[PDB]
Amino acid sequence: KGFSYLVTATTTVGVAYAAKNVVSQFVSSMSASADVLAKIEIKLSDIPEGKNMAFKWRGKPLFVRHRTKKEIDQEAAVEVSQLRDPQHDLDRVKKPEWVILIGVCTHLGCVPIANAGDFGGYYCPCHGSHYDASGRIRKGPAPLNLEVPAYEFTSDDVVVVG
Amino acid sequence: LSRFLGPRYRELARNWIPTAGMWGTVGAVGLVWATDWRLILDW
Amino acid sequence: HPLFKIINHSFIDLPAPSNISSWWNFGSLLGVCLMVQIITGLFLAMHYTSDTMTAFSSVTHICRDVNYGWLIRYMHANGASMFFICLFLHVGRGLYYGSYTFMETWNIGVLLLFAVMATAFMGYVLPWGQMSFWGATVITNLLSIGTTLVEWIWGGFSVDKATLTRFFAFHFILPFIIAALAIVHLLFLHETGSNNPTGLNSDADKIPFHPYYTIKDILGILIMFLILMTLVLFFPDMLGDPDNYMPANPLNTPPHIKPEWYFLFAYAILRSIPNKLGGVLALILSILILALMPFLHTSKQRSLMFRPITQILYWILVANLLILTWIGGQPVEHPFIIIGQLASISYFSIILILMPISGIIEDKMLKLY
Amino acid sequence: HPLFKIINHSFIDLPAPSNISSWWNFGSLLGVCLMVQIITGLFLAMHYTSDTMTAFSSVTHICRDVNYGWLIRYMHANGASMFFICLFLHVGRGLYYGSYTFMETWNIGVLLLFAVMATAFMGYVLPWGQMSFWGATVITNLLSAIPYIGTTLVEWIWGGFSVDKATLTRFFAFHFILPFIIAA
Amino acid sequence: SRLYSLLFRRTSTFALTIAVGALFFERAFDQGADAIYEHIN
Amino acid sequence: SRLYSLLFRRTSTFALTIAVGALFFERAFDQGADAIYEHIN
Amino acid sequence: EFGNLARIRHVISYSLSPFEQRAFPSYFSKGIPNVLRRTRERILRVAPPFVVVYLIYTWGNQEFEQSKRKNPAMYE
Amino acid sequence: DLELHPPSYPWSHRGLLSSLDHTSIRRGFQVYKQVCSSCHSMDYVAYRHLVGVCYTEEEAKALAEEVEVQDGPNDDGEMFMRPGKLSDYFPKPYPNPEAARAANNGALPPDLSYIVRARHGGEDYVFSLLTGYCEPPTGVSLREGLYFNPYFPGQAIGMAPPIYTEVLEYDDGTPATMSQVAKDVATFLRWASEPEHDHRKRMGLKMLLMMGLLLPLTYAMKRHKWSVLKSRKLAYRPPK
Amino acid sequence: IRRGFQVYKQVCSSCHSMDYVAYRHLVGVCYTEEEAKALAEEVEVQDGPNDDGE
Amino acid sequence: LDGFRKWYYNAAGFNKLGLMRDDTLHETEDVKEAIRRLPEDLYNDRMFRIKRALDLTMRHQILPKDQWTKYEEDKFYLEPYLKEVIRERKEREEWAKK
Amino acid sequence: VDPLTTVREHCEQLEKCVKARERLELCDNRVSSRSQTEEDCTEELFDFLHARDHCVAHKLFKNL
Ligand SMILES: CCCCCCCCCCCCCCCCCC(=O)OC[C@H](COP(=O)(O)OCCN)OC(=O)CCCCCCCCCCCCCCCCC
Ligand code: HEC
Ligand code: HEM
Ligand code: HEM
Ligand code: HEM
Repeated sequence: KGFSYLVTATTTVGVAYAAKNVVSQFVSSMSASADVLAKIEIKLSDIPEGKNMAFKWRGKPLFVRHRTKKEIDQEAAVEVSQLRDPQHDLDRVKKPEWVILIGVCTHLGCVPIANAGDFGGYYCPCHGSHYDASGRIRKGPAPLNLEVPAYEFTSDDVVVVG
Repeated sequence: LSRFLGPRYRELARNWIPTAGMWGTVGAVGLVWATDWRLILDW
Repeated sequence: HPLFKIINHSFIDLPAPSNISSWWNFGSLLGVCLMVQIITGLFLAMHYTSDTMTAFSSVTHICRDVNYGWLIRYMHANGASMFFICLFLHVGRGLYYGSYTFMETWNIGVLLLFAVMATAFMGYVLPWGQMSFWGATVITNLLSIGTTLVEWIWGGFSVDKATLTRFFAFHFILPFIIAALAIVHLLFLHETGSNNPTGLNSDADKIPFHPYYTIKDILGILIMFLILMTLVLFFPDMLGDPDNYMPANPLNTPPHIKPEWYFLFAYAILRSIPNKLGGVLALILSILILALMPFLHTSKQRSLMFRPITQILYWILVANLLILTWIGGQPVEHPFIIIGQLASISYFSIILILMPISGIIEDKMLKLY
Repeated sequence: HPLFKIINHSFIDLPAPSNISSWWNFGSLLGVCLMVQIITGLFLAMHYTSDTMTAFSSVTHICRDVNYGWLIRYMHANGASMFFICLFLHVGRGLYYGSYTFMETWNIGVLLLFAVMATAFMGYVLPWGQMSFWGATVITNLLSAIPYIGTTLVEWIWGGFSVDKATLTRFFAFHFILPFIIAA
Repeated sequence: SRLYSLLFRRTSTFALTIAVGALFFERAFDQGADAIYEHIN
Repeated sequence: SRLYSLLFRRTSTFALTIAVGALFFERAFDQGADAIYEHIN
Repeated sequence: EFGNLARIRHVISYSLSPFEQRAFPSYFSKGIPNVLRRTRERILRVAPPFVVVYLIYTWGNQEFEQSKRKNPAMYE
Repeated sequence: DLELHPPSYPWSHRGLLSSLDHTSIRRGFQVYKQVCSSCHSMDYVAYRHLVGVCYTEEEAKALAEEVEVQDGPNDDGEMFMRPGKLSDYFPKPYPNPEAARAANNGALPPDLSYIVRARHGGEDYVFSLLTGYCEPPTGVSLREGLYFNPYFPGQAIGMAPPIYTEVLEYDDGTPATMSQVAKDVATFLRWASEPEHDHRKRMGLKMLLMMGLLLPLTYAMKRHKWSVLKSRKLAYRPPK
Repeated sequence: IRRGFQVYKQVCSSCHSMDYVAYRHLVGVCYTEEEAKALAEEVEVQDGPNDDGE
Repeated sequence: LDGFRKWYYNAAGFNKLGLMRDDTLHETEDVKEAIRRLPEDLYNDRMFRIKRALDLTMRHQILPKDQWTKYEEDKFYLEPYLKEVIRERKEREEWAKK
Repeated sequence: VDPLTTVREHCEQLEKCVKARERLELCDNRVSSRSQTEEDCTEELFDFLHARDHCVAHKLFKNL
């Protein structure tokens, strides 16, 4: 019996190894192709205080915003610990007058709408997530604060975000 | 549910238990290997 | 002939209850709608291009340059709407008359319902309008092993051409799987035969199907075609969204994002639960609660024809399903939210708790319990 | 169980002759080849575009940028060739051993053969190479032989004066839809 | 004979041995095969 | 009664009357319908 | 399958040919009474949920409006 | 949202079988050609579309040949412009949307081909917007390149009011009052967003006549084949 | 293959095109990524339209 | 209480179709067994009652109110047979449990 | 020379119109009186506009 079954067990592993391989490539086919798998330009002067701007960096809205004395003042006043996501305004900005965020709602990925909402920052018309000027989720069902790309303040009027 | 899980049935529960665990184990090994779950494979 | 004999056994001469009402037409209508969708879909596929540069242009070319191409496109869209109308009434018939005790037929049904919802979602993504793209992004992230799965489906960082083309392939291929699952649905039923509105054993009174429930299905097909063509030829945009007639702008987000009306009940539930995950789960349960339905039947009577308290609970369930459909439409603000939260609580409590307790009470009233 | 009864009735407890040679394998191979083609065809359909500006570009993108896309494309092409090898040997088995006396099975077979040839022809038109373009033209005009509607038919199928995008897109739709009719 | 009585007679164990073996077989096969391909080219 | 015995009793003739009638019905329907549509608009 | 469906005995079922009977016997004669009979056996079970849906819908709309209406006391 | 839902107007095509007034579509095409074509595009409406509709083949022909169209680089890599053909689409105002952003103070004038279909209550909206450039009230202030149009979302449309009474002269001579012009261009834009409006309604009329013929007849056939049972009289006669 | 790519770049690229072979293809054993990056940046391919519009 | 029960009986409406409570019980194996144990008279009568109901339903009509079974008129004929079947089933089940 | 303005003119005569207009006046002064208030009158005007426009249209295309 052990001779005959060992052959059944041997064969199985072999088939099993081929079957995982065939199924693996197929599964892999639907994964990102080489083209997609394979730069940024911003101008600080472009935005004045109290305004947001996006350049669709990497296929997603690259929110770039300037903040006012008051704007910058309130965000700091916000309770970091009490924040849904503990990230003080300055924690996400190299410049208080300058805040840069990625526009994908932590919740289901819509575009937050700038200059709307109950927290003077953002609002996502999809499910009602209100982000403060810091892009921190303050009210609603959005899980985490908007992401801050690792940008570069190239110049007083120029920026290279990531 | 004693109809299919009476005192006598418990006996059968334990009687079959070992086999059940074996089957889960087989599936576990498979998942790890097939999906290349690497958290478990790495060990 | 063997096949004809097989057909005769299944269609020409299949014993059927003599007293089934017009509601029993609806499933046959669904099959007709499926064929209609497939036929119209095939005639959309001879001119549609699944490229993000040319998808909107191909849809406008269908509407403007193909001979009667606007007719086939709006027949396809309003036939999807008619499919969901007939699907909801079919499910409501199954819930009201106790037809869920045919458990295998019910489970193949809820599988068909999931497949039809996925097909309609990807089909609505297909014209690549403003509304299609924004809705698409939302649902995919709903999946977020979450992150990986979302990215897999999208086929990239964010929905883009990669998605559109695979959504065209999947939207093409799933209605044939729906047809095969419908064949399995018909098989799992003939083994048991159809139910009647009284819920009793109708073996003493059965009639043929060819001359009695065929001309009835033909009349129902004619009435459904009347409603479909008055939806297409007179009010072709009363059920769609105007913002889908704009091209897909990733930079511009719409002020209010909706799926199409038949997803609304679910949309409401999702929005209601504060937790994202909770919403997704509840949403799923919303559809799945039905599958769970044959294990909740605690009455000694199959149908609701002789059960008035559970009839009242059923019509309250239809009422707050309509309420959840309305809420989904309403924006996020008081008091739409609270209604949504209650309506969802009432929906799950009526299906899970109130109907079996009411069936126990009804059995107690007839000196059965 | 009414679903397992048919599966048992056609694959497990089916009484088969004990002495059938390896040639009787071939029809089952054809069924496997059909699925293989369908599966590979589905994974070609997630990246192929049926536009005359972009069809060749999409095929090269499948071969060069999709992960193992060259594998699925050449599996599809050589699986069509393997399908016709198994089909010819299946028909030769039917001719040699007198299996054509099963007349209904034989007639459904020759209908399947016509459908498979039409599917392979339109599939070969689909990559929109130099060969594909002219070949399609010839066969559409092959219809022209018809005395009255020959031209009209050719016009109809072509969808225009000469094969052009109009054809490619409807050939993509028909090549997609016919293997499911072949399965039925 | 021991193996049969231990890992190949109980179907559950039969599956276990198959799955586990397959899990490692890939490692060995890939490694061995690659060695060969490299040597060839 | 004559019609039944002449064109509606033999199925072949039943089909004949149907087909022929349909052939002309289109002419009449289209004509009549168009008149109405035009009058309306 | 017709035949061998169930055991039925000692029953007499009379019927008439379609062409021998009027197509719409007393269609509006009794149809109306019956339809009305029907509506009065089911209206109390069906209608009041949809009535309170109408009240909740209107309420929501009006409440929403009032919600939107500016607070006069505010900003003054 | 926060805007006056445009009041419905008694349009001549508002009825269930009511077609479009084609003289109004011709006048609205003239309004688009002389006013709206400077900023807005009509990418899915070729000159041929006009043919047979308020304009003939030759009528459109002269209209198409009034403009010039780059017909590609030919065979000498020579991008060149030619008089428009009945097959030519309507000319672009700008080669790309970023030029529209640069020329319209950062705002993008949208495609007016499907504007009526894309705007909720479009026909009304259009009319209202074009005729709704009222003065901003106290408390609201708009920046340059903005105008208080109650109907426009936000009431701040970059588009300046384009229809001043007697902005253009109708060839038909119908007084070119601002309104007469807004109604004509709303009819035309409507036509644009649905060139088949008329043909369809004809189909719908034929469909209503055919269903009014066929529904009672199929009902009569069903009630024939179901009368047999509906007259069946059952009697229980236990042998007793 | 590296030598033949050099042959194509210096001789064959004046008349013949390689529309389906991006510099992405260059990356590999014959040409490493930054080898490729310098090879790609030797040329100055028009990116396309500008925000200005050109 | 029973007054309401009679009202509920009326509510059930099987009286409108002359359906004994037992007639209404949705068929179940236990019910079927009890039905099998039923004497022919009851069986035959039950059949006609059921058949009648379906026909009435087919025509969307109800029996004359007077023909309607009264709350008092309704009889639990199958009740006892069912009781026996159930008890037996319970016994066997317990035997199995133990 | 605008029938629309004439329609509006007749609309002006409408009493409902004046009522809404009155409210607008109150707020305009209200806003002015409140040196630093973001209390706008779009709220009020919109209301006025609706009635005015709604009536205007009622008798606007017919006049057109
Ligand atoms: C006590 C009954 C008194 C009846 C007096 C009328 C005269 C009776 C004698 C003459 C005969 C007239 C015609 C009879 C027709 C059939 C019989 C009938 O109508 O019976 C009454 C019916 C059934 O009574 P029963 O079910 O026993 O009552 C339990 C109540 N839960 O019960 C009803 O119809 C009552 C239905 C009330 C339903 C109220 C629902 C309120 C809540 C709706 C919520 C909807 C969703 C809200 C939003 C949720 C999310 C925010
Ligand atoms: C001829 C009389 C017309 C008609 C019927 C319309 N316009 Fe224009 N338009 C222009 C610009 C720069 C914009 C965008 C402004 C902004 O988005 O802020 C528009 C916009 C429109 C719309 C869309 C309104 C909406 O809600 O999106 C519509 C329906 C519309 N217009 C109608 C510029 C111009 C012109 C250059 C000065 C002129 C001429 C026209 N438009 C003319 C017309
Ligand atoms: C296999 C058969 C089918 C094919 C080939 C098919 C193909 C298509 C194509 C090409 C489109 C895009 C054209 C358009 O914008 O209308 C489309 C749209 C759509 N399809 Fe299908 N389809 C099929 C079956 C179905 C079914 C069964 C449903 C219903 C669940 C459905 C629902 C939709 C919807 C909702 C749209 C969007 C319509 C819109 O633009 O508003 N399709 N389909
Ligand atoms: C894809 C769409 C569907 C099609 C084409 C379909 C088709 C059919 C058909 C032809 C019948 C027989 C005729 C009839 O009784 O109406 C039927 C009956 C039935 N279907 Fe479906 N069905 C669909 C969806 C569903 C769903 C979603 C469910 C589950 C909720 C379901 C459950 C049932 C049940 C329980 C019956 C038995 C009816 C009875 O005897 O009372 N079906 N279906
Ligand atoms: C429904 C399932 C199928 C789908 C979706 C499908 C889809 C496609 C697609 C997209 C292509 C173009 C990609 C390419 O150039 O290879 C193609 C090519 C082709 N297909 Fe299919 N196909 C299917 C089934 C079949 C079958 C059953 C046959 C055999 C009769 C077949 C024969 C071919 C051939 C010969 C080509 C040309 C391959 C080449 O470029 O050399 N296909 N198919």
